[PDB]
Amino acid sequence: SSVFVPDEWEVSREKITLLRELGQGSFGMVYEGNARDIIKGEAETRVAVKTVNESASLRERIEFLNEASVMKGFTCHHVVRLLGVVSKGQPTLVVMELMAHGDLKSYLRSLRPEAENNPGRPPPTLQEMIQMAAEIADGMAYLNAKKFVHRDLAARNCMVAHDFTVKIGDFGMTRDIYETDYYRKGGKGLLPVRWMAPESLKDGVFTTSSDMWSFGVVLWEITSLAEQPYQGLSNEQVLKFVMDGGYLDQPDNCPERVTDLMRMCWQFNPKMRPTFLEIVNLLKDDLHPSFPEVSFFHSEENK
Amino acid sequence: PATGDFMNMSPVG
Ligand SMILES: *NC(=O)CSP(=O)(O)OP(=O)(O)OP(=O)(O)OC[C@H]1O[C@@H](n2cnc3c(N)ncnc32)[C@H](O)[C@@H]1O
Ligand SMILES: [Mg+2]
Ligand SMILES: [Mg+2]
Repeated sequence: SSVFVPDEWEVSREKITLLRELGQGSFGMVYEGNARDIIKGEAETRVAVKTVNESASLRERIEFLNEASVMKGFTCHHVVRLLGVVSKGQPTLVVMELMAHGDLKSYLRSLRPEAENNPGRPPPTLQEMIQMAAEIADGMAYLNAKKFVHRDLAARNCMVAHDFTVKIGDFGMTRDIYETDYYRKGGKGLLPVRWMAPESLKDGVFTTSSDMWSFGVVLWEITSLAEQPYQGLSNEQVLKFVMDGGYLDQPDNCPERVTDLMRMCWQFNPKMRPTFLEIVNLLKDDLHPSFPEVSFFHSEENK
Repeated sequence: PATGDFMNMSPVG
């Protein structure tokens, strides 16, 4: 009988409760809800739950499969944590930790002073920006340590917690590079052009160095409150422009300090761009007191 | 769902 070979992540649908829509993914839905006893010590836990549309294509379900699986093996304060999986019945439910304020792009946009949904507080300060950069870098460094290239780092894929901690999310495009330290895409596929490195666009190659390039664009998204990168140029135009050595300007009044990291991230030669650990190292001295307490950078694991 | 953020493609090289 099957009962004697259970999945440790299986969770009873009975423990899950949906409250509202947190957003819509390209082929599923993300809901906010609470789950009864899914974490030892917590009677109830606020959570985000991802579903998959009946009409989801094989490819999409295959991408959804990878997302959940790579996550099963992560454990880092700056990475969205997987909590359980409901598969006994339909529809399948993937339960993750709730990031109260949603994705960074949305969040950033709400802080605009004219935003119809401004929460009542000023745009991110220099300090709050370094903190974000530092948290995204840490999570990513952890990811790199585990030997995984994300391939799709952007504001939309970064989440913001109730306490405002930013964490890496959406691991659908993630790939193991353990043996070769790189991933070379084969055929055709939906790629996030406006966030890709030149070598990745030219030869379809992905490294932690290309992920560093995306980080820079995320810094840019951050300092412009999530405007559109290469605003006014079609994906085909950007592709040609970047491969020719092109890159983004510094958003208006972008902090000098932030502009520097972007200069480093967009070096044409991938080997010259910095690594995430070096990025946390550059900012470690101007962060919340709790950082050394939860960062991967400060943990014994980082060896 | 930022669909516009993706382009169907194969390495130009
Ligand atoms: N290249 C791409 O990543 C696809 S475009 P996208 O807008 O990023 O959508 P997609 O990645 O397909 O969206 P996803 O299903 O991941 O989720 C959509 C929105 O739901 C909110 N969300 C997701 N996980 C959340 C957690 N854990 N907690 C709170 N809110 C969550 C976000 O607003 C996300 O944009
Ligand atoms: Mg996404
Ligand atoms: Mg996805």
